[PDB]
Amino acid sequence: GPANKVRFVTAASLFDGHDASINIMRRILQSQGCEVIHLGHNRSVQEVVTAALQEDVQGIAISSYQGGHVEYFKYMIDLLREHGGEHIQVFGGGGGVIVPDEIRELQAYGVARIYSPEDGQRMGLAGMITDMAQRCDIDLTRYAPTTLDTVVAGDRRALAQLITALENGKADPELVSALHAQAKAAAVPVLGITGTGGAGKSSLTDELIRRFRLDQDDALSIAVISIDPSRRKSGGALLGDRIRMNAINHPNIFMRSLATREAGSEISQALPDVIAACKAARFDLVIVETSGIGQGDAAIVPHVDLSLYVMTPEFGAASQLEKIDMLDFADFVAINKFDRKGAQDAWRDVAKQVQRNREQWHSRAEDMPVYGTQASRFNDDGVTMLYQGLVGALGARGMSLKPGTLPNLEGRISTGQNVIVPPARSRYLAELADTVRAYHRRVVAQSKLARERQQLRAAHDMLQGAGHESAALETLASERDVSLGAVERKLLAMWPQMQQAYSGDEYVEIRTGLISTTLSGTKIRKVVLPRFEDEGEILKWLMRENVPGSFPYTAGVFAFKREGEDPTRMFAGEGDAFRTNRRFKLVSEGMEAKRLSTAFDSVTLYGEDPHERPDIYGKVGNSGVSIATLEDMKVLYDGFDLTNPSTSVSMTINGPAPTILAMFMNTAIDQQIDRFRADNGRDPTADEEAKIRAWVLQNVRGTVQADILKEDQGQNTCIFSTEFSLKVMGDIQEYFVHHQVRNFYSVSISGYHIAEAGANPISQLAFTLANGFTYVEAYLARGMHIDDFAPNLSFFFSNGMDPEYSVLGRVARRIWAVTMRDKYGANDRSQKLKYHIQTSGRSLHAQEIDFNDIRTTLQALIAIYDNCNSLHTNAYDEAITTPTAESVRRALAIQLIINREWGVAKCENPNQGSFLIEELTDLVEEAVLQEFERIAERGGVLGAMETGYQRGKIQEESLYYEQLKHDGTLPIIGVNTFRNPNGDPRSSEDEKQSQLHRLTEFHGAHQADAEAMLARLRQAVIDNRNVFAVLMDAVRVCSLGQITHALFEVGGQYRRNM
Amino acid sequence: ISGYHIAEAGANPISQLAFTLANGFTYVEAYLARGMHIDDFAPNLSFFFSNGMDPEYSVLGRVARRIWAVTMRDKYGANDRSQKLKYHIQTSGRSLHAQEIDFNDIRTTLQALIAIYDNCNSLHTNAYDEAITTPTAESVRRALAIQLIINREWGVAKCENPNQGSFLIEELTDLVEEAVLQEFERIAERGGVLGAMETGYQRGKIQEESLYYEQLKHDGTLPIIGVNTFRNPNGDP
Amino acid sequence: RTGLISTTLSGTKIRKVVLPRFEDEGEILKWLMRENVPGSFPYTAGVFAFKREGEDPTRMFAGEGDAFRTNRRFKLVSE
Ligand SMILES: CCCC(=O)SCCNC(=O)CCNC(=O)[C@H](O)C(C)(C)COP(=O)(O)OP(=O)(O)OC[C@H]1O[C@@H](n2cnc3c(N)ncnc32)[C@H](O)[C@@H]1OP(=O)(O)O
Ligand SMILES: Nc1nc2c(ncn2[C@@H]2O[C@H](COP(=O)(O)OP(=O)(O)O)[C@@H](O)[C@H]2O)c(=O)[nH]1
Ligand SMILES: [Mg+2]
Ligand SMILES: [Mg+2]
Repeated sequence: GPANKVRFVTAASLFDGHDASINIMRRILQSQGCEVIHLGHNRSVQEVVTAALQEDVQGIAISSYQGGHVEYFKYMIDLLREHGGEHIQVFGGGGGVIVPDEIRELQAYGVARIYSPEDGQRMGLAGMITDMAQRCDIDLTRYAPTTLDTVVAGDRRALAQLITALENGKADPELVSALHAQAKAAAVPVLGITGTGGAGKSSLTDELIRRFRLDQDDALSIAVISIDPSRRKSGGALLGDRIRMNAINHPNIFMRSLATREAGSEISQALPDVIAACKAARFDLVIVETSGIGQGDAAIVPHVDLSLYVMTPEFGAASQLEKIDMLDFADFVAINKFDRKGAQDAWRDVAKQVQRNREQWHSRAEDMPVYGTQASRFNDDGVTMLYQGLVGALGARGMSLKPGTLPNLEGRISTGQNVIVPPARSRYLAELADTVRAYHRRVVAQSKLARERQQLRAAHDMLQGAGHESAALETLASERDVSLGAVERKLLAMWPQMQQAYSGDEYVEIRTGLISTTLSGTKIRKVVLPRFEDEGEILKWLMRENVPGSFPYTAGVFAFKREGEDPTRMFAGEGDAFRTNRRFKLVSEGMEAKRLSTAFDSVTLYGEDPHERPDIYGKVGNSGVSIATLEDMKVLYDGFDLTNPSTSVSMTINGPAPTILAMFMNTAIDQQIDRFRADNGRDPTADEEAKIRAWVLQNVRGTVQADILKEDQGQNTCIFSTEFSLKVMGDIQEYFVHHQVRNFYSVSISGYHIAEAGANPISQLAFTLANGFTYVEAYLARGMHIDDFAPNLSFFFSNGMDPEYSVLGRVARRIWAVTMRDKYGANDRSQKLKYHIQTSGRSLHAQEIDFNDIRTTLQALIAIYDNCNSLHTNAYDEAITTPTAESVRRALAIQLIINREWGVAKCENPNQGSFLIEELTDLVEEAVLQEFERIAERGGVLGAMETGYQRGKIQEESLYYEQLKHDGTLPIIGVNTFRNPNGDPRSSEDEKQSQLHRLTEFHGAHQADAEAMLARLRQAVIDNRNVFAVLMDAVRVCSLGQITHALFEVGGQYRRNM
Repeated sequence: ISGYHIAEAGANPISQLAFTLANGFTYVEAYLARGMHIDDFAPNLSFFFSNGMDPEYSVLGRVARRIWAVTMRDKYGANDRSQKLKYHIQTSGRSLHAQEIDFNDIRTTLQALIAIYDNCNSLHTNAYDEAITTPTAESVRRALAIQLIINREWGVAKCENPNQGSFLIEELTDLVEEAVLQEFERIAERGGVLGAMETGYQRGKIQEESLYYEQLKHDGTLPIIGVNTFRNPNGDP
Repeated sequence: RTGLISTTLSGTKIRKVVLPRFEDEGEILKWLMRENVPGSFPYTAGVFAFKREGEDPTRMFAGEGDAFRTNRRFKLVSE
């Protein structure tokens, strides 16, 4: 494509998980002939710049969708100019966030281009990329040094540019020979790491580097040369090795991503020169990673001092190892992903093969340099064992290094304990699908028997009343009585008594009104019973769709809808704790049913404290409330009695959820302690306070999202390793059990984010239920009684325009009810699936936003029809801006009008009976079960995730949606049809300074107890004790950021996967 | 034969449906007394009902169709073309309020939905600002988008009989139908529509039901979002 | 011929007219007499077999001023 070899560094801004099109802009650059060093999402300026300067790129592409873009790009321009990167051009995404004034401001500041959506429609998507790629079509070898003085001195920016000249072959021959002469005299070890594609080389390399740093106290200068294959046709390349490296962010670590620039070889054609360049730069160790090579490859061997073959337990038969050329030269062999099935057996086959290749029959196979590692696991002892081995090898390879600080332990095999879903239970989703289908087979069988029993006894009476009698009929009828189950027989027996119950004006100690009378005088019954005469139809209906509040709870989990509380629960989250608390009081104004829904800013969502640094500062307060300390949390819910039975608090938080939950619990407790110090005019005693805290935990109502699994399925907002988050999430659930927290739900299992990514209703429902069942299987494998954690499970679904949405809730309820009763044998409280429905954000369009209220009304209606437990209605202008004041009342009026004015809604089961509803229910349910089977044959949710099945399927359904939408096949009123002939088309500066002031004040107040508490927290993780229990005390003297980063030091950060 | 203006005067759905069908049958009896054949004028009969928020509106069309179909076949012995009652539904003008006129689009959507569910022959959707000023070109597009979105985007509407089977629908259908018949009997024992009109029975009954609506609306008993509850803090206009 | 099915984005086939799956011939006859399919006596579910697949004829209501101004608006809208 271009003239020179153009290299880019692409990333999403800090705390910004918006990677929807950063996967597509990388595709285009790779198909125009650019080498893109992709850094993924959630990147600080310091990270992107350090990457750009080392990779020595011509351009940088950043996509900022969370705001705070101005401060971010200004910082990047400043930091670039300061450290010799002023010739690097910075570009901005085509998002509709950066307004025209902010574009001209940044473009004048130093930013190359910031493409407006106006440029999107005009230039085209490929058009913008083409323009951007042509601007960066410059030669960088003219910035390269002509003498080795700067590079040898230690200047890394000179090293990075010297490499560019060598990679392009634009370096003077006399300079190259002097470089190799300097490298030979340097005498530094070069470690080669090769293996198949995706084996975990980059991940393991990162972990090994981490080991080096911790073991030698960052005293070692390590250079890293990673190589990824380049597309033959284009000439460009995808260099996705840096995106894995979490331990290279240090002045002593240097990394350069090289393209093969050959359609065959696995290493760079200029690898020997690039290595010699790093050796001469006085590095202590040089590490080289090759690309995905076949079995018969070993090109890395002559260029390095030591070689490490990385592989997975999946290599087929044992005889295949006799084909792997690299098993003949490898000084070390790492069988990574030792968490997978057959890892143990894989280790012995390889050990025996290496033993044969080396002809060391005088030794044990367990003494071979074959290790079993799990790089995905934080502080994996397996990786450390491999590290210990490598050091000893490099030690005699002429490398001075201090005695280790790491545990010099022994063994070859990883002793992984992170057991989530045991391989024996791998097919759990399939078993569940079998259980539901088994239930339906019984429904048919029993229904047929109930009919035959009735048909006989009826015909017998007709004969006996006509004179002649045939008692033979009774014999067959009595045979049906034994055939009919004890449960089914009781159902038909209670049916007449059931009709008498739902017939009167009251449902009779306690009484409940059954009838609401209209203006016309008509009596509308809350629950309408069928008038079937056939006992086959009665039994069939009673088993498949009973009345609300009876198994399988298809029509709802409760007998009747609650009077005091509507399902309404509206979002709120803006600026600091004070402004949001004002919005909370305004939404709950004049309502006994105080049900709050909290939204946190991107800073809090990633478990970070607000800071002066332009990366974070610009994001504090946007898109959500900034909560950093327990004091902020107290202000957030001041004036509300969290313990009050009519008050429930919802809050959307995932990664840092256990910390936020801990703050909420302390807030709820302190409310009652303050209530006691007021009502009694004295502080409660040691005994009194204990009784208070206990009562608070039991009665506190609310819900925290904390769906970690959904984060590694699209939204990418994960800050902890999935295994660690699941451990702590389990720690939470155990804490709830021990203190009888019966009214708080530990997890709102989301599918909204999934549906927002383009997933059709069936896939959304199927994945969410699957992810829900994964949690169940996880806690069961841990050792929890099903009745202990199942009632604490919440759900979160997205509605929409698709027909399947009308029966989403009822299907979710029945699948849950049946499986929880039959498969897991749980009580009635566990069989009841409670969920929240929020209307489709993907159905709200930017064109003709007034039409959105029509769509949100229809979605709210079926939600209420299908007896949802909680409903949030979107404002019409959410497609363009944030929910305003006038707009949030129109969104709230939708629920109010339906619940109060709409006549059909006076009935609480208007869906039941409908031939369409029941057929759709049957259809959708089966479709979900089949999806359960597809996930189960991939190894369950976790298994499918390692391939990216969910994310892959979602992305497929998204493109299908957008295709038909643009095609006009799928009509969208106001967008692709019925277009308007006339018209073609968030946080105070004080509030930010407030949060900083409050934070530094909080830190000062607990300056003494801070460290001792954080240390206690880390020790809890090391000793595998309950983490949440410590968090209940930690949030009192430690801030959000302090806690998160303490856990980082001991729990590890999420590695950017795919 | 229209019942929109009747409903507009405050008449509840049952009285509206009952009077309109009654007035329709009066025409039939009138033309029959002139000695005309039933199959000659019955297919030329069109109806016009008002929808609204009341539950009975969800089954107004289906009840009107069955009462017509059965009577035209059994009582008057007319052909299939005569047994088919066609009608036009316009949303409630009564349900459109002057306070918070943006909320009216919500109400008009719900009324348009049950109208289309119940297989109406013709539908007119009111603009949100018709409560106050004359409908703007923009306001009339929001009213037109309601029908467009339901007919095109709304998934349940892809099915043409989503009402059928529903235990609520069938019970309401049975209830409403009977209530209408009883009203037929009250008018008949007054001498038919013409006879009742002589005593101002219809006018009288409508005015009674209107005051009952106003009484409950003013009372707060009958909640109206934006009017007698959830009122706008910033100001009444 | 007339299409009975409209397929969704998910692939689900939504039938225009959904029939009951009753086994009791008492329920069948009862349903057939009280609420038959659309376009069959007593036409409870509608007088026509299926809804008109053609776009709904947007009525054009004009009437203000004298005969000339109304005639113009008629001609303009019905262009
Ligand atoms: C990307 C941006 C969008 C987002 O991410 S927003 C996501 C955040 N989360 C949300 O919006 C929704 C939060 N989730 C929740 O509130 C809950 O999980 C849930 C289940 C949906 C709703 O819970 P609640 O409304 O509080 O109701 P509840 O089940 O906790 O009630 C507790 C006890 O009250 C009683 N009750 C409530 N309704 C009743 C009825 N109709 N009949 C009889 N009894 C009833 C009942 O005793 C119940 O206790 P129990 O069930 O017997 O143990
Ligand atoms: N289940 C599991 N996955 C791992 C493990 N180690 C690495 N991975 C993942 O395997 C993928 C490929 O690893 P990668 O670092 O890219 O190796 P490379 O392609 O050879 O550079 C990444 O998504 C890693 O997160 C492990 O020990 N277990
Ligand atoms: Mg890699
Ligand atoms: Mg590589």
